[PDB]
Amino acid sequence: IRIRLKAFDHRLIDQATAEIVETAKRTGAQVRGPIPLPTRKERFTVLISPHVNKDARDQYEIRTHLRLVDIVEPTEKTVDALMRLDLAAGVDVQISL
Amino acid sequence: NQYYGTGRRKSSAARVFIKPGNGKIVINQRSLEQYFGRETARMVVRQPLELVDMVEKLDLYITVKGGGISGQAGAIRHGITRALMEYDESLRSELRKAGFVTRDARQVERKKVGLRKARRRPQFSKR
Amino acid sequence: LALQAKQYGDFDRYVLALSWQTGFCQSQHDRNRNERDECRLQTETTNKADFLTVFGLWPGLPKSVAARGVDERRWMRFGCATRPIPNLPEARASRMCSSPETGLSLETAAKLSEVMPGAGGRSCLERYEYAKFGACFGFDPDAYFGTMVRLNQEIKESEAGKFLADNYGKTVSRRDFDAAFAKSWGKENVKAVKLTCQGNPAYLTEIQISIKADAINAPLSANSFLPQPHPGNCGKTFVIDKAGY
Amino acid sequence: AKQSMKAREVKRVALADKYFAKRAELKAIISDVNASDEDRWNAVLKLQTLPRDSSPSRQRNRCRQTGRPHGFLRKFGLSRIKVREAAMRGEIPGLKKASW
Amino acid sequence: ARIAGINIPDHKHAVIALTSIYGVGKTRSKAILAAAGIAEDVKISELSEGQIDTLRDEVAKFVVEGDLRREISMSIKRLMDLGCYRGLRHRRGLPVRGQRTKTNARTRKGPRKPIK
Amino acid sequence: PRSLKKGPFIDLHLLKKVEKAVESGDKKPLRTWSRRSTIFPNMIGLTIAVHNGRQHVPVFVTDEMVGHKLGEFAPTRTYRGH
RNA sequence: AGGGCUACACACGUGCUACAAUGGCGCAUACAAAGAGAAGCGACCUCGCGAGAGCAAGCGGACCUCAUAAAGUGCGUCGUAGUCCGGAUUGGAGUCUGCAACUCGACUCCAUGAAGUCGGAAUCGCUAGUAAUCGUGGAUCAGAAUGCCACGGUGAAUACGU
Ligand SMILES: [Ca+2]
Ligand SMILES: [Mg+2]
Ligand SMILES: [Mg+2]
Ligand SMILES: [Mg+2]
Ligand SMILES: [Mg+2]
Ligand SMILES: [Mg+2]
Ligand SMILES: [Mg+2]
Ligand SMILES: [Mg+2]
Ligand SMILES: [Mg+2]
Ligand SMILES: [Mg+2]
Ligand SMILES: [Mg+2]
Ligand SMILES: [Mg+2]
Ligand SMILES: [Mg+2]
Ligand SMILES: [Mg+2]
Ligand SMILES: [Mg+2]
Repeated sequence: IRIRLKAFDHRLIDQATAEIVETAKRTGAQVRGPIPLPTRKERFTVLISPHVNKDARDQYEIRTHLRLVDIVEPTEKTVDALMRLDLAAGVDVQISL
Repeated sequence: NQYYGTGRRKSSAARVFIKPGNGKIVINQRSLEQYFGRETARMVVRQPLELVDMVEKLDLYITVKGGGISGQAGAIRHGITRALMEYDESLRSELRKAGFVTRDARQVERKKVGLRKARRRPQFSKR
Repeated sequence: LALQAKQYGDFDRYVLALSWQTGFCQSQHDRNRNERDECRLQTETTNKADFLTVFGLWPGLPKSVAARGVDERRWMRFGCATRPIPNLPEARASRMCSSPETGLSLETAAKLSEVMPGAGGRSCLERYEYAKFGACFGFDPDAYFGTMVRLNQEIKESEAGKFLADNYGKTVSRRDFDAAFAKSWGKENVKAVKLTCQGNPAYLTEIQISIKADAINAPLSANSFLPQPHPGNCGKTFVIDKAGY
Repeated sequence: AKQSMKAREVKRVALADKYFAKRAELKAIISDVNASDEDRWNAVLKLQTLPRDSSPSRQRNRCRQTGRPHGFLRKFGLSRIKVREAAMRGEIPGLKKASW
Repeated sequence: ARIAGINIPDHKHAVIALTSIYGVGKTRSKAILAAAGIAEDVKISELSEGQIDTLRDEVAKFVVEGDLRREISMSIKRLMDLGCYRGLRHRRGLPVRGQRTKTNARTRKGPRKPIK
Repeated sequence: PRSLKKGPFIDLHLLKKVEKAVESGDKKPLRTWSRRSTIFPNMIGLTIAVHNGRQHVPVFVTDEMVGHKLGEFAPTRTYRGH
């Protein structure tokens, strides 16, 4: 089983990882290493004056962070627990068999 | 017992392995004279060897990914000068005096708002 | 059981699909899409009609869903996974045997594996198909898959089925398919047919027949067809592909 | 934006996604080379009949706060102005000033 | 080196030379010198009367020179006599295909007419 | 121009009211805002006064006017010179 | 609903493409970065000279798709011509988006082949991976960049001095 973790904060994500790679160890299973992935950086430019003045801008950004964790030898026990976990708000997870 | 460097210039990265031998070179499963058309490139790649006359006393092996020609060519030179002063912690001082040991750093400047390029700014004629 | 519609049931027509297995297998080669173990076999037969298989059966686009800004093209392409509604879990064609098991009685699930060759094992075309169109509506799996087979055999038996059996390996024409088909059902319900050909020269790969919604359970007849103005890309002639390459 | 102008966008959305299928299939025959000249010719007359405001190309993305027709951003559904205003409060998760 | 009742350069590669014919561009030039299986790099001066004729033949397949010039002129007369928007653009001597005139448009209008 | 496969475009309203012109022979001019519509052969012989923005202007249709679009005969700007 | 903001004796500003041989054309062949995609990015196959069309894998993506970088390089040709330079203008024939491209779209093929031979007085940018020059992406967006915002390739000149 693979779970991909994704979020806007980096401290926040490096929690959920540690949380999951604690349970996986708990409910007897081998977890194949939290491996980080390229972080997408959507960028935006906007006129900051409400009229005229083209050369006056802000440059905004959203950094998305991706993490991947595997499940080597999925115990029957684990599959329920790693499914049943209330996980920090503002974090998307995608467990997929 | 093969000696290794990484080497970077602009956007290039060059991982290199040297071994004692008669003076062969491979870049990305290819020969020097093939991979690099431009003459400059060649000069640059071998000038660390040409310095410490091991031009034909060691046999080199390389791969490069990223950058253009003068980038890769440059990145390789740095790669060698790293390995070549690791096989021999001795040579450093000589290598260094030629200014091969430093990693260039010069990158392309970003484009900025209000400008046509990094620093070129649109005309306005007082004419 | 009878095939009836629970949640959602407001559509004009089922649309039965049929893969000319030889012609289907052929494309796979031409395009170089991987050798699936279904075609890897492709052993010959005595009757040259058992190549006419069921690829699927597909309910119409139910008015309710259509009223939320959904059109046939999307409907077909996603089915129950369509948004905003119905929006059920996604039936991947790339990871087939990951979709839920259907619950199929081996009475049907043998009958099916005679007319849907790559069903079960490491193929699960059954599973995927149920997700894509069955699930949403709330059908009886043993009935639904059942109702397919019923209709498949009916067509092999008809004048239509015979024509392919006859002109196997040979080039043909729509006209002589048109006759063939009509002689069973009528010169009223020809347009309900739509063909699909591939390659050069054209060889038939797929056949689709657009059956009225009320008449799905009760056997076929001159009043069990809904003609639609799309005849398909096949053109004036086409090969009835023989097995091989 | 004038209340009226905000409104038209609702009239226009509603129709667009009610006749959505009718248009699609009624278009589908038009572009079918291999179809009845009788059919397709009918269609051309039939599409032009059902109402203009029911076309998706007829609508205009307006900030869903102030109604502005210009300087829209899809990611937020807001004008450049309201995007900035909200950005600075921290009402847009993640978003923040950038340098490189 | 007389084709379509005009003199063709005889020191030019056939490809280039044949273009002097009004109504043949470069695509046609290539075709001609293959439909009439004549090489491209061959200069016109080093040919046979025979070669020049089979060539003369190919060119007759098209509508060219005089003929063409007439066709065009009919088409434009046709428009102006119809009086369509496109017609008047041709009369008043203005960009016929939607181009701006507030500025530029000097190829139709010709060089500048000052004020006063 | 419009793809060839999609056929020639005419607004229906106007298409209809040049059956009654051609069947039930009249001899009046017709009002129309249908500058889109291309001129069909049926339209040969009938004056039809197409809108230019403020006024309708008569276009006595002919053989030569076939395929073109009405509005291609109702100029919409006034210019004498400077 | 239709038209107008796209009007054109003219004046000014900001750009693009040129005027050629450090170049045009044909064949052959190297080396990037950054970014976008959900009912969206759309391969492979078939059709078409081409814009494209049909069919339909994969991908909510370090995996699939956009999407083959170009200048460069080798071999050939043109031989200093208003030219094999330039590509404006216009006729003919198409494609696609869209209820709909007459006024007023982008693109394609065939033909056409203008001004321009390096620009008076004035006047602007830039001190290093900068200027110069070459390609790539994105936002807006049904369709409609030579603009804007980003990304790499090649890569100078000269500062005595006040
Ligand atoms: Ca075969
Ligand atoms: Mg991405
Ligand atoms: Mg500016
Ligand atoms: Mg640059
Ligand atoms: Mg108000
Ligand atoms: Mg719009
Ligand atoms: Mg041309
Ligand atoms: Mg209006
Ligand atoms: Mg304006
Ligand atoms: Mg320039
Ligand atoms: Mg040229
Ligand atoms: Mg885009
Ligand atoms: Mg082709
Ligand atoms: Mg400075
Ligand atoms: Mg550029």
